[PDB]
Amino acid sequence: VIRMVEMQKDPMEPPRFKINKKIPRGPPSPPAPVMHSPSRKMTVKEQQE
Amino acid sequence: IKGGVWRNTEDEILKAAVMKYGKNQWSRIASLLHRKSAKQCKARWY
Amino acid sequence: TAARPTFEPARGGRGKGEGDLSQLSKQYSSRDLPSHTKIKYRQTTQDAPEEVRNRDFRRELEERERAAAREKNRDR
Amino acid sequence: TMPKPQWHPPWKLYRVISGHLGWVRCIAVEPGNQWFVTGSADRTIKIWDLASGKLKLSLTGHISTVRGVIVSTRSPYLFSCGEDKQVKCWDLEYNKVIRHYHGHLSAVYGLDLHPTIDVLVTCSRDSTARIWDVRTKASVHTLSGHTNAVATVRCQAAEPQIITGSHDTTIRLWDLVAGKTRVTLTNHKKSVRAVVLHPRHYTFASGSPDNIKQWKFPDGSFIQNLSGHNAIINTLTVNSDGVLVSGADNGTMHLWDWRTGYNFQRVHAAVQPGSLDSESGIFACAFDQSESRLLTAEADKTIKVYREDDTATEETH
Amino acid sequence: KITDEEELNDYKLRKRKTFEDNIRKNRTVISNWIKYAQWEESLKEIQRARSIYERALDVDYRNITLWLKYAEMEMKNRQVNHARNIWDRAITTLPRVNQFWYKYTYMEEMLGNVAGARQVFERWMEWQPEEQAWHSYINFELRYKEVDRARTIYERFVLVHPDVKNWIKYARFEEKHAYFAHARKVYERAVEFFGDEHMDEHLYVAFAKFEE
Amino acid sequence: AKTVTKQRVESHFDLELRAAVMHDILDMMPEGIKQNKARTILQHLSEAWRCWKANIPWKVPGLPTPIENMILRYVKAKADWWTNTAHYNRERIRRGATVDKTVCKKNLGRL
Amino acid sequence: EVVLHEDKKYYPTAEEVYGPEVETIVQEEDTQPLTEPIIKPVK
Amino acid sequence: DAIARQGQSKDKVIYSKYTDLVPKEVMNADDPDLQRPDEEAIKEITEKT
Amino acid sequence: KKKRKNPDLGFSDYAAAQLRQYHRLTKQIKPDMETYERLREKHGEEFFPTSNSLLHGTHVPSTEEIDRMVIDLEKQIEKRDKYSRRRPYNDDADIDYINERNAKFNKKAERFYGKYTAEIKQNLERGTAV
Amino acid sequence: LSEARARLANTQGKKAKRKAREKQLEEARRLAALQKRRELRAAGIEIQKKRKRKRGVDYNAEIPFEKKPALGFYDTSEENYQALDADFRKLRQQDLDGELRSEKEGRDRKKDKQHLKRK
Ligand SMILES: [Mg+2]
Repeated sequence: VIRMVEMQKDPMEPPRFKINKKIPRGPPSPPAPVMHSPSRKMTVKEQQE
Repeated sequence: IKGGVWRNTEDEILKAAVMKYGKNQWSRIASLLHRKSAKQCKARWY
Repeated sequence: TAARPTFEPARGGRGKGEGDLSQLSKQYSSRDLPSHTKIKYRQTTQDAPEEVRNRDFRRELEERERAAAREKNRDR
Repeated sequence: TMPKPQWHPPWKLYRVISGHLGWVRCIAVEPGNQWFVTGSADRTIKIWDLASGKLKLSLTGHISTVRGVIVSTRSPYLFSCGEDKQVKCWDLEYNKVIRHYHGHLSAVYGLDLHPTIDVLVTCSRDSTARIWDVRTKASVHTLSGHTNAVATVRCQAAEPQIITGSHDTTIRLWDLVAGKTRVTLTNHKKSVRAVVLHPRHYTFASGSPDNIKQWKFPDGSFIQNLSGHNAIINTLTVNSDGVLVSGADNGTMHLWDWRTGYNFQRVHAAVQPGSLDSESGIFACAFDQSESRLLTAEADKTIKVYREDDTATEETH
Repeated sequence: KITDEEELNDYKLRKRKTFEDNIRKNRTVISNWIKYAQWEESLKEIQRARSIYERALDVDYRNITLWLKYAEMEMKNRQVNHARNIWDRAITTLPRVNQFWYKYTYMEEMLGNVAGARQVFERWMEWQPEEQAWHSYINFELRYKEVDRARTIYERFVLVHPDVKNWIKYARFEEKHAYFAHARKVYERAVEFFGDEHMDEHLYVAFAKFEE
Repeated sequence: AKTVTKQRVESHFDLELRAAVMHDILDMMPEGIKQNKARTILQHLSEAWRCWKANIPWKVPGLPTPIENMILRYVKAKADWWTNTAHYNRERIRRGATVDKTVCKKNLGRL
Repeated sequence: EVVLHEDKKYYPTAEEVYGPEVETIVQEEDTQPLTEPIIKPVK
Repeated sequence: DAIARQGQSKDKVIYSKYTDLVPKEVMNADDPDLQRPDEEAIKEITEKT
Repeated sequence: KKKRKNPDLGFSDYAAAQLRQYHRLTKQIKPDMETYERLREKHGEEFFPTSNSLLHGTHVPSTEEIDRMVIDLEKQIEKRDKYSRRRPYNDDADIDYINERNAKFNKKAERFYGKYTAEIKQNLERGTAV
Repeated sequence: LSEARARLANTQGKKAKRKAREKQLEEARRLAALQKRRELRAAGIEIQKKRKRKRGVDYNAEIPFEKKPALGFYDTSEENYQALDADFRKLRQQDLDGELRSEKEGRDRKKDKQHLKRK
């Protein structure tokens, strides 16, 4: 059995550690499948227009 | 002390400078041709 | 080069309030002091949702439309 | 013919309101049908009289185009957002800005109020949606996970409480409490620029230039596919009688049956006299609280007002 | 001229710094990602390049040539089962990109795994792709053997793509493999199925040519 | 998240105009387009704005009419913003209100 | 029958482009100035 | 579906099948299937949130 | 004797060129009936699998199969690398570029605007007249 | 005419011209430090140098922002790849990079010109 007391914080105490440090944005969640329609067909003439 | 008669050399440099700088930068073209100002280069073009 | 467009914006989620309050900073603006700390609500005469619920809007709208058309007619 | 569609009477323009000096980009109706806001690219917000069509007030204060405007139903407030990056609360008791919501990294494209909690939600071009407390002007959550600009957002009281489409052709159904995506719907091929909520049937619609889709709410099931209005559509709005309005960037506007998915009217309105043929376009449309007027904010700096035709059936497919 | 591996690692430092800086600059269009992955695969350090393609798919997972380069790196460097996982994840996340299906049914056929290519084709006919996909699966069968299973594929294809040209092609198939009675059964099934008021000439033209 | 205060206003407007044009051309191209060619349409829009300011009649000989109509639309929008800003600053300079010196030179150049 | 530049009527009338049944409203400056408010306090 | 849910949980709902692409039927009328759940459940979720 | 003509039309799609390339590769391949009948007799009931039978995580290809795949894929990479053939560079034409990229941009200008700007070049070559 | 040709040739500004010269100077000081370090390793003197930077040494040491390839439905734990042959008696800085685009094209242009002028 353990008795836990929260440490008493000094009011006259500035911030302790540097926070401005920055690392690049991590990977996003696993890619969702697209569920698209079957690729409507493209013609040479409209591709040229 | 600018202007006078136009020679073929100045006119061909004027043609090539219009090919490079366009018809809306005449003080960049007239820096390439001494004794000719920007109004003179524009007038000679048109 | 130096002079260039954007073609993509800067994304949000990595500064001052975004995920861990930027790890709990002790820096705060003068625009972030307490101000207007009490939401005003609609009273019974204003347009409270108790009064808006039973109202037939089409009859009142048609009456106001008729009065506006009559005012525009009687003007000229 | 598997369904038989309900007959809806056709709509007709009866009032062209004019006076903005920029594209009218948003519109919203007051809870009591006394007036309605518009916001435009002339950096102002205009209170218009809904009966007489007369300009009731003009409110300056934005630095750029006004993109979304909404009137609160619980509180006497007027929330507005812009390309300014500024989100504002207008106290209508004083007609002055009392609170500004800071933190969007880029332009703010839309905003919506939660109907029961006093929580504002906003879309931005920085690929995020933000969740704001009205009283404390602070960011509760930052809904991130879209990869392009976020175009439209809505709110419920019931499940998934935040639905947003964006320019990455996806739609995320979220958790307001956790701040994380529940369903990513990728069925569209081009950018979703308008989502809309049905008042009764617990489904929603979503629009993109390929086609428009109807969807059940708990987990997003496919239900239907409303097609034929193939332009870049900007807004969708639902009538409780099951009338759906799709207005596009080319000025074309189609009127639709919600249930059967039938196109009963096509409306191609004409531009203002000084205006140009390439300038026909709809950015917003909204029904009034009587649901018998249709207010469209046009790209020819006009507000066009439509009402139903009182002549009987000349119609039915 | 480079000596022992100190100067080689210095050259690698300069090149990887240049590529990672270009990635930091743009973070968009994948030419930097692909060029850095090609440079890493050219030095047989392909785990670096696996990481590069996974990072680039974290950036843009809908870019199909990125999938193609990653899977062709893993096929090229004799890592069959990696590339097999890559194609499976590719056809899962992008089911409408027919490129992935054609290349993955081609890889399973070139590796001698017949039944694996059969299972990938059946997963592909679950999506009901297009005319050319069904014809490619028929050509896969007819390339091996199995006129009966290819006939079952034709039955599915005429049931899921009702079109007179497809019935004509299946009729021409049943002609060319000498099953004229089966072809006649297909004819008597087609002319009853199309009805009376819809038909264009070509069905009865080809059926008259057969009975000619 | 820096605020668009007074010296960022034109740069923010012309930052957002480009983005709106980018979203419109990503929605306007059909399904089988190579998804390149955005930078060229943006250059056509900048050149169309320069030709509006110079009062030069702007016509590209071969160009698709949706791109040409969209460029004309956004050039009319930037024309409206330019002209209304000029009217506002001219009324301010006339009444004697607090104006910058640079806005006096810019306003003379617009007028 | 000469038309001066001071008239030079382009852009035909709003009644001519929308018709008689559509009523056109041109609104410049507004009723009830910014001191006179929207939704009124309980006095 | 298991190759689609790499980093997701077991209760995450994602769509990866072709049966998710076909439209449902007309769902005729005021059906108790497509209903906003319950007004007391709405108040309960409102209070929780 | 056989004869088959297959020219190319315009580009129009990334999938049509894929389909053409697939038809080329899939007509070039030859199946081995010995290995086919061997694997058929070894596998039996499951040699005609459905979408969901069992064998997904079982096959281990021997060295000859992976060598054939690698050689075929190297040939395919070579055929892809021969896609854009360089047109021969003549220096007799009057050059109108000062850079290496300026030449290709002027070529693109002659591609697009070359049909419309056909009178002014005649005016230039006749002496800025007409 | 000389100023005309010299100004029709130019496209670069101040910063591009100072960066090109800075790149040449960086290449020169790199070859000089390379020669000094090669001599110190050839005779054999193990003087170590310093480094004062946060990032940058993370490139050769390990995989920078490593993502593991997603795994499923096929065992891929047994197979591995073979490292590159070193061959540090023929290998050059040009060899790892591959032939230059301007170099190859330049070469052909040469050949093309030759044939045309010879014919
Ligand atoms: Mg300079």
